[PDB]
Amino acid sequence: MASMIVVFVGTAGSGKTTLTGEFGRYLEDNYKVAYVNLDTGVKELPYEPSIDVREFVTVEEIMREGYGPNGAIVESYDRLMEKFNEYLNKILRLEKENDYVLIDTPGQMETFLFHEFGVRLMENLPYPLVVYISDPEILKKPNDYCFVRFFALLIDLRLGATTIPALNKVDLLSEEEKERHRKYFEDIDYLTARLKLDPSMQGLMAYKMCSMMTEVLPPVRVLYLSAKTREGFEDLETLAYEHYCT
Amino acid sequence: MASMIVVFVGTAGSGKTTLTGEFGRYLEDNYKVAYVNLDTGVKELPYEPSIDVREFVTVEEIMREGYGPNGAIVESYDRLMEKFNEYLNKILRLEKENDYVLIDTPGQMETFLFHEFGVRLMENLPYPLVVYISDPEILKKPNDYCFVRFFALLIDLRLGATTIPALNKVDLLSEEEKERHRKYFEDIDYLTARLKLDPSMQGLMAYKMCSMMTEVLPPVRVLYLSAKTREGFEDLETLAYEHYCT
Ligand SMILES: Nc1nc2c(ncn2[C@@H]2O[C@H](COP(=O)(O)OP(=O)(O)O)[C@@H](O)[C@H]2O)c(=O)[nH]1
Ligand SMILES: Nc1nc2c(ncn2[C@@H]2O[C@H](COP(=O)(O)OP(=O)(O)O)[C@@H](O)[C@H]2O)c(=O)[nH]1
Ligand SMILES: [Mg+2]
Ligand SMILES: [Mg+2]
Repeated sequence: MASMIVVFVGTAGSGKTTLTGEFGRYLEDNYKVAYVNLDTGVKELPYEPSIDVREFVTVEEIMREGYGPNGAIVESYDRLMEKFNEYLNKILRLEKENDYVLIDTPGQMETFLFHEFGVRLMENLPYPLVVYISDPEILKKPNDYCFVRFFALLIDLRLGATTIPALNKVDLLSEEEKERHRKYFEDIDYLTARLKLDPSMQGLMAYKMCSMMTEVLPPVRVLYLSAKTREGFEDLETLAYEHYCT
Repeated sequence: MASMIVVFVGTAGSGKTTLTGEFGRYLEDNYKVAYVNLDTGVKELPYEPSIDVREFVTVEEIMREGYGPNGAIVESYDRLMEKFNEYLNKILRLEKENDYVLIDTPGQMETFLFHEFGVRLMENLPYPLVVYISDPEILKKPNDYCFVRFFALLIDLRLGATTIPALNKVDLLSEEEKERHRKYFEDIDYLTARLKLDPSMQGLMAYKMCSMMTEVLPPVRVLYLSAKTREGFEDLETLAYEHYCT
């Protein structure tokens, strides 16, 4: 009815499948929800998918053809393209009968960013919203913050869909960490400022870069989520609905 | 002696291992050369590596512990971190006894961009040069060009190493294709110009972005290489040496 699509994008250990699971249940209180799994090499799902590409191809079976692991992943998404139109249509249909279609993407994001299947699928859905989750562990140095927010800018460019930067597993944060990440993230002044202290080509090649005063809506609002405590779920829901309007 | 390190970074089908192989042989005419393989899930190497992390861990063996393919790749680079110092030192030593250390990276670049092993290793080598190869197939639309050159900008930010944008397998190009890619790439005027024709949020969110007039050395020189004809090898060699100076 409301027909929103939310695509979770992240690398290994970001926890996006658990998030897709739990954020669904959260939504299943006030909304009809659909689950789509595009990962051909995930062992188990904590939700019940209306679409599961493992039903057509899996990485493990393909490897049992003599493919290397890197080669079976790529080859698994080559075979999916034979069922491109089907899935696009499976998805478009689901989107007509639901408030939310949650799309769980390949564990290796480059399989989604670089392969025809993921790229073309995206191109052909109406205004999908993308949520890019990062493992807060990566957030050790000041450049790490600029990168996260640049990567989300690309995903946007590559998939042509608004992309929301998010940290997940924030329940594991000491709260000092919690303190530290927000500062760099929300206080654009703080971040840029700090980037000068680096006397290095990367402290120097990395400062002119966080040009917030650029683009349009230069700065993006970073969500902090937790599958575990349902932190930030209402923000995301508010962000979905609001993207659906604008 | 000259001690240069060249790190090949690219996704599946970009051909970087074949490139690392052949560009070595090309160098093995006028130089001493070392090969380092950081990919724990590659089936076979066309070169003789002085360092091979498959000798310590492989993705396939790890999966035979009940790990999913996505989970065995990540777990393979977690175990490598136990031998971090060793490899750093293996590498630093090789770099002292050779003109060139060629570093062949994990087939999935995010394993290199997001995992501690790849990120920390990079941080700890002297001014390595990174070569980001893309499959020219991805080069279908005008935004595809901006993205390639943005991704290389990140790799730079993430790894803190100068990153050279390259197309590979250019021998497969019809020459019309060859015509088309260079125009978008080298003629900065052409590219930006074209990006306006898009009346879309992505033709609109994708134009203010290719800000060449920004950064420092805003525009980067894109190499066109071929393992097959040795196209562009002299450019790269010229680019290595020149990065070694500057
Ligand atoms: N503490 C905590 N753990 C989480 C959270 N989200 C996921 N996890 C755990 O992280 C691990 C990886 O999650 P998963 O969603 O399967 O990873 P994915 O491959 O990115 O989809 C699982 O053991 C989850 O239980 C979270 O918000 N908080
Ligand atoms: N025509 C052509 N084929 C190439 C070139 N480089 C690699 N290949 C082929 O592309 C395939 C994948 O190459 P490989 O280096 O193993 O892929 P990688 O996983 O990115 O390292 C192999 O069959 C190579 O023979 C090239 O420059 N030209
Ligand atoms: Mg998963
Ligand atoms: Mg390879």
